[PDB]
Amino acid sequence: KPEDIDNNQLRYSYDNLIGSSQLELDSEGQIISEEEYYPYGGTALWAARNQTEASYKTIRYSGKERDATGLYYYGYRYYQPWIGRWLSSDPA
Repeated sequence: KPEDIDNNQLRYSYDNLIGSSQLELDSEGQIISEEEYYPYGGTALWAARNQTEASYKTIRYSGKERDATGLYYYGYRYYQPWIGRWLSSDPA
């Protein structure tokens, strides 16, 4: 467990129109992190009250998790936010 993070902490997520976790509030409604994105998925803004606490935000843009490779997982394909294109073709 981290040193300055209470156990079984609560992270409330408040999202945009497409479902991107812009903010994060504490159990007492305190600002935890702030984030805005480039329209095509890129990350244009990233801020938080502490570094270690911020590194646990897995879901960010469109309700998807950014992996350590920088790609976004969607279930059926992976999305490259920089060039604004999918990693592969449509299975359907």
